[PDB]
This record gives sequence, structure tokens and C-alpha cells, in this order.
Amino acid sequence: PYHVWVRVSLWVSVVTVAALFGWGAWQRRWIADDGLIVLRTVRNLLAGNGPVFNAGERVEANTSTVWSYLVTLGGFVAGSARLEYVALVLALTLSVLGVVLVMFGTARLYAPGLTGRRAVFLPAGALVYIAIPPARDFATSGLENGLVLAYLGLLWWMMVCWSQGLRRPDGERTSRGFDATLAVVAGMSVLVRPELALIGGLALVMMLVAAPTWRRRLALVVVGGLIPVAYQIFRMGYYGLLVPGTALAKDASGAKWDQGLVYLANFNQPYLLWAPAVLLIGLGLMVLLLRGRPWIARTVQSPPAVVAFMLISGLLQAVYWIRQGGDFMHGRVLLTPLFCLLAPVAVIPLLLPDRSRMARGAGYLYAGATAVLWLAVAGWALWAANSPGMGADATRVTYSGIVDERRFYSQATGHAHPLTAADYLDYPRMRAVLTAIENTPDGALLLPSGDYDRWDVVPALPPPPDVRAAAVGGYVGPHTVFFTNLGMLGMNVGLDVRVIDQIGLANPLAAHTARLTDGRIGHDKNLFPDWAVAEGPFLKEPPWIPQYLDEDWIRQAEAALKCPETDKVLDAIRAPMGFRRFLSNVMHAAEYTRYRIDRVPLYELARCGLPVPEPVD
Amino acid sequence: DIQMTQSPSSLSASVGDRVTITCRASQSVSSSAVAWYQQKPGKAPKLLIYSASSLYSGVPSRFSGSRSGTDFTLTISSLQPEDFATYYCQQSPPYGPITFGQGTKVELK
Amino acid sequence: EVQLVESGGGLVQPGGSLRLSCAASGFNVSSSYIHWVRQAPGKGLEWVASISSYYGYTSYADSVKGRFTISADTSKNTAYLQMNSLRAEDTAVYYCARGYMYSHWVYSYGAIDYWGQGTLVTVSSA
Ligand SMILES: CCCCCCCC/C=C/CCCCCCCC(=O)O[C@H](COC(=O)CCCCCCCCCCCCCCC)COP(=O)(O)OCCN
Repeated sequence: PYHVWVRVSLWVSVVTVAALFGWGAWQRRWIADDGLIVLRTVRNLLAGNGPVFNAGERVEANTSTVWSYLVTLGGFVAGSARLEYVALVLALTLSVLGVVLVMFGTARLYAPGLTGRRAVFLPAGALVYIAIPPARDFATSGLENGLVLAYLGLLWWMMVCWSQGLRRPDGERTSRGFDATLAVVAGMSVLVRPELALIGGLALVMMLVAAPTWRRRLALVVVGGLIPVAYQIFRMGYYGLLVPGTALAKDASGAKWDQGLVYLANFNQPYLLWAPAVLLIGLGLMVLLLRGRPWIARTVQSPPAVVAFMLISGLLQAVYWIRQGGDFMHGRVLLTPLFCLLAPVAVIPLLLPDRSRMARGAGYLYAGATAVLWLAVAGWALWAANSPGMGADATRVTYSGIVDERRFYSQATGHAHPLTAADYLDYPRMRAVLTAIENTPDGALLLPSGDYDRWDVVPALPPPPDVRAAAVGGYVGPHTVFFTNLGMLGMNVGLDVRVIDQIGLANPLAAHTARLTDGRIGHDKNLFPDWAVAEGPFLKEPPWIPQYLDEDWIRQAEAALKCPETDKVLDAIRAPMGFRRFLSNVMHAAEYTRYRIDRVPLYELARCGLPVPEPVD
Repeated sequence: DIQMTQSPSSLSASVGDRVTITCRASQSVSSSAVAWYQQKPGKAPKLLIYSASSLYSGVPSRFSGSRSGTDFTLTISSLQPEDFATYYCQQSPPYGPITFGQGTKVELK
Repeated sequence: EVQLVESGGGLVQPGGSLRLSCAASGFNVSSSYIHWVRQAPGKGLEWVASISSYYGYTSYADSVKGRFTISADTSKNTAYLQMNSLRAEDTAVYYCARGYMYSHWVYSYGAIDYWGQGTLVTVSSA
């Protein structure tokens, strides 16, 4: 509801950004290894087995709870058996929608002060974000980044409208339906990502401040958090824990500020991120002076408050991620704070100053500085788009674990755009596993071999008579694979083959182990293969096992596995589900969550209080 | 506890002779991870034999090892003047503790 | 070339503390086993402690189990050994060494490949 040039300008700018961003995300097509882990859970859920990684166990492997079910719905609607295309389409659409939403939300912030004026809208903070090459790397992978972008854009627009909605129509701020919708949207943040709660919850607090009475506060708090409470109850009843389990596997001991600073420097130095920040701060502090240099309830619901809320949210997210320790990818975890910090300057107005503040030649010089600053920002973006990137250090393991994943997997395979699971069959140990499985009708345990790029085989116990014969379509024994990269194996082997890792993403035994040494980020807490041999229907004697395994350790682990307290936790996720199982799992989730075991079997025996088995000799 | 008894403690040999050193354990040695080392006075040890029957990279062919049940043996044929040092037998499981033996010394006459 | 450079050592009062360091070149400490071995004057060899960063495993001898401490700083490729309550019979030349690993995965043969030069520590005094 403003003048014609203001209406058209904004529109064209938006279109431009969208187009470019789309192109920038089509020339870099790939799917990550971590993106193929969601698809196995989706396949299990569409097969009638439930939200699990393996059919016989109830283990949570996805930390989004919304991306997984959205992809499940998409794969249910689409009758095609390919799920990578669903993920590609959804990620692209969500990223573009989020950028459009944030631009439209920022325009309404400046709209009220442009009444009866001639001005234009120019894209400032939207171009900067899409100029960064890692932003276009992760705009199309199998992760949930686009979902985060869309959620943040919607929340920003709704909060701006809520802050500006104060007009006192009938002694009330806004309508009740809008308040309920905003409360539900704010409460829905913990499901999307856990650390995002600090954003959404903050918004909720503001609403609770502005309510006139206690009745409205109770209504808002009840409406806001119904769905997260229901899902928490379901998770406690079904999985027997208070947390997804991947967070349970890590056993933190404190802050790591030095690694976070190293990660921040590594992110900054390819692209020189300080110059756009300085220029955008200059533009922001310059645009405010033209508008003019110049109880708690009125103050909280004001346009000045939402800007501070967004900036504080961005700073808090950055501090949390820096204290955590960073990541082993180039720029993955520092994009959400960057998106949050650039929201208030996503689009800027350019206009001739009023006659009542500066006369004639003083207004002709105020627009020139704004134009020159915008031109400098555009030049920086154009330069930084065509940047080589991290450099010739993203293909090996250096002193730090940070690496560029897209080029790593492009050279690991032989494809410039690895998009499907058939493209990942060219990994060095991928074609051999199929033949290894096909050559063992009675089943086996597969381990990496230290001499070549094939697999070592540990056979299983043969079936007894009258059980081998009573089989449908022949008899197939149990197959288990022990490895570190799960997505490529999980999307290839099949739904009746058990795929386990060592850190504890899908291994319930390795997630209950304690920590002794810090080591490298993410590649520091690995379980011995002797534990894997100990549990499973496989042989345990030297004529059938490789020479780098210790049989005394195998016997000690086998004897330690019969602890009464370990048995309860094991059957919490393996016994058939019913009503009493749901109730017992709800009552004992807290104590199951805070349970730890020791890596070395002898010390475990010592802790539990069980006798030591005699030497095999 | 695993203990290794190395014998003899001092050998007198001349140039171009055959030298045999025997290291003996007590319990099961199914690991078969016995390794042999060489150390000259004032220096760090050098690896010669690993897995009790395998010869390391760069080591001359004069050195050999054999597993006679619980007994282990090192063999040198036609020693050269640059072979007079002190030797050690070592045992270790895949993760378990390292155990050494009492060194032997060879002289020249 | 693979190198192992050792530093930190000297005279200490009985009941004192002294730390040891070892810098590695040519390989990553995150995929190999590191051992500490000492040699008392006129004596044989003796294993002290070991560490594996890939597995989070740490092991000590029975004589120095509660008083010594071995760690690793993968950011600088360095290994450490803290020594506390140093009784007078802890004087020897201390060596750092690397294990002989399999080529295609993280397994060990049970032997030692490369030995450092050594750094003597005198724990007597007066
Ligand atoms: C950067 C990290 C910050 C962390 C620390 C928290 C700081 C919190 C401070 C912010 C609160 C005060 C400043 C914001 C309020 C400005 C006024 C405002 O929003 O008003 C509105 C003005 O229009 C706007 O939306 C423009 C205001 C924001 C412009 C500055 C943009 C900030 C972002 C720039 C810095 C980030 C760039 C660097 C990127 C890494 C209209 O409201 P109104 O109806 O006129 O009523 C208010 C009377 N003028």
C-alpha cells in the first residue's frame, strides 16, 4: 500500500536474487554421505518396520524429526523408488522460499516510514549471503539447511507483523488467531533443531511479558508447547531415552575455545568476511540518521525490540557453536548465525532526503554516499563469487580435521555430480561387499582388511537340522557389516542386513561408553572389533578369526555382557512393544539415559563384580 | 604376568661363524608377536625380525628367526665385523603390555 | 622423513614433578600407537606407557600406574608424559617410539618401528 516505484522495484529485485541463487545451486549438485542416512530410515518406515535404522532395534538416528517425516511424505506421494530426487527438489524449494520470505519480511520493516516519498529498494544482505560459495554448496545437499532457512524467514516476517500490529482496535494488540498461530510457530522450534530452541523460546518470553493478565499467559504457554510435549512422551515410551542417542554417544568434558577460534579463522580467511560487515554496519548506521535521531509492555512490543532480538539470537548461536568446538567441515555450522545477523539489512531503501531536515545540496550528497557504499558491496560480492575456495588442503588429513566434503567425495568417486547411491559404488570398498555377501549363503561378519581393499570374513554358527529345512525360498544366514561410513552401505546392502558403526550413531553398545582421551573432533571414540565379535552368532576361536584380534578380550567381553543392569537397557529397545513396555520405558528413561560402561572388558568385569574367565591356553 | 628368559648372556664368536640365540617364554604365546632388536653402545635399537618368522625391510638376509613351540630362536650365519651388538627379545599382544628380555652380548675372539 | 624429537629433562628433587614432550613429523599421531620406554644405567629395556587416539585407549605399567600420565595433542602432533612424585629410583634414559601398523587399516603387528634419540631424567638430588 505505497507508491508505484516502491512496489515495482522491490519485486524485480526479489526475482533477480531468486534466479541467481537457483542457478548457483544447480551447477553444484551432490548428496552427502550424511544425507543417505535419512533415506534408510525413510525406507524402513515406508516398508512397515517403523522409524528405525535396523529392523530389530529401536534406535533414533535422525536429529531433525521434521525433515525425516517431510521426506517420508514426499516419498509416499511419489511412487518412484528413488528418494534422492525428492530430497534434491525439497531442499532447493525450501532454500529459495526462505530467501524470498526474509526479503519480504524486511521490506515491511521500512515500509511505514516511506509514506508519501519517492524511493527504491536495493538488495544488500541477500546478495552477500548467496555470494558465498559454501552457502551454495549446502543449499542442495541431503541436509535440513533449507528447512531452517524457511522456518527462520517465516518467524522473522511474523514477528515483524506482530511488533507493528499495535493499533488498539478494541483495547487489544492483535487478533486471537494470530496470537495462537505465532505461539505454535514459536514452540515448534525445538523439533526442527534443538539448539534453535534458544531462539524460539526467547520469542515466547516476549509474548508472556506483553499479556495483560495471568489467564492469557497460561493460555499462551499451554498452546505453545503441546506438540513438543507429546513427541517427548512418545520418544520416552518408544526409544527408552531422553535424547536421540547421537548426543548420548559423545561424552563432553568442557569447553574447547581454541578449536572454535581455529574453525572461525579457517572460515574467514578464504573470503575476507570483515569488509562486507564493516560496509553494512556503515550503511545501517547511515540510514538511521535520516529517519531522525530520536511502560514495559509497550516497550517490548515495538519495532526496535525485534531487531535487537534477531541480533542477540545470532550472537548467541555463534557463541554456542564456537564454544562447542566447531566442525570438521569447511563452513557448515556457521551459516545460520550469518543468516540471522544479515536479516535487518536484507534490503535497503534509497531516497532523497526531506526538505525539513537538509536543504538542497545537503540532500544531493546524502544519496551519493549510499550509492557508493552499495556499489562497493556489490563489487565485493562479484569478486567473492568466483573464489577458488579453501585451497589445496581439502583432500588430506592435516593438523586440523577441517576438510571440504564436496570436492573430497568428488575425487573419491569419479563423478562431478554424485547424486544417487549408484554413483557411490565407485568408492574403493563398495563393489567387493556385494560379492562378499553373495558368496556367504549362511551369513558372516564383515570387517575391513588391513592388507588390501577387500573384506575379512568371520563365519556364523551353522543352523541345526529341522530348522534349515523349514525355510521359505531357501535359508539365508545372518549378515553383519562393521564399518564407519553408513549411508553408502545402508542405501545399497538391503533391509535385512545389519549395518553398524563404531562411534555410536547406530550402535547402542558404543553410545554407553565413557571417555578417557580428547583426540580429534569426531574421530576419537571408536570401539574395538572384539566387542562386535563377542555379541553376535559368530565363531570365536583362532582357527576362524583374523590374527589382529585377541581371544581373551573376546571371552572377557562375552562374560561381561551378562550384567543384570546391561540386560535391562538392552531389552528396553529389543523386546516386543506393548502397553506395559511403554509404561516401563517411560518410568525408567531417566536412569537409562545416565548409564555408562567401560571400554576395556577386564575393568568392566572389575566394576560389575563378576569373576574373570580362565585363560584359553 | 608373562616372563621371557633369554639365554645365553655372552657369546664369544669370530668372523664367519654361526650364532644362535634362544628366548623362552612361560605361558601361551599364541600371539606369535615375538620381535628381535639390535642396539649398539650409545644408540637406539633397530628392528630386525617381526612376527617371529618375518624379516623387516632393509635388513640383510643373514638374519633369521624360528618358532620351536614355546622356544624362539634367532640365527646369524657368517657374521661380519659390523654385527657385534646387544640383542633383545620382545613379546606383545595386539593391545596388551610390552615385555622385553635380558639382552645378550657378542664379542670377538 | 619420519622424525621424533624429544625435550624436557634434568635434575628434580625426590617427590618432584617434570613433564616430557615429543614432536612427530611425517605421520599423524591420530592413526598410530605411541609408546614410552626407558633404560636405567647398566640395565635393559622397560616399557612405561602407551596411547591410542583412534580408540581412546591408554595403558600403564604396574610400577608407574598411579603416578604417571600420558596424553596427546593432535593439533600440534605432540605426545606428553607427566611424571609426579618422582622417587629416586626413577632415573633413566626415556625413549619415545612408534608402532608398526597395517597398511590399509588401523591394526598393529605388536612391534615398534622408529625409536627416538632419548632424553635422560635424573630424579635424585642433593
Ligand atoms: C550486530 C550484533 C548485535 C548484538 C548485540 C545486540 C544489539 C541490539 C541492538 C539493537 C536495538 C537498537 C537498534 C535497532 C532499532 C532501530 C529502530 C527500528 O528498528 O525501527 C525501524 C527502522 O527500520 C528498520 O528496520 C531499520 C533498523 C535497523 C537498521 C540496522 C540493521 C542492523 C544490521 C546491521 C549490522 C549487521 C551487518 C554485519 C553482518 C555480519 C522502524 O521502526 P519505527 O516504526 O520507526 O519505530 C522505531 C522508531 N524509529
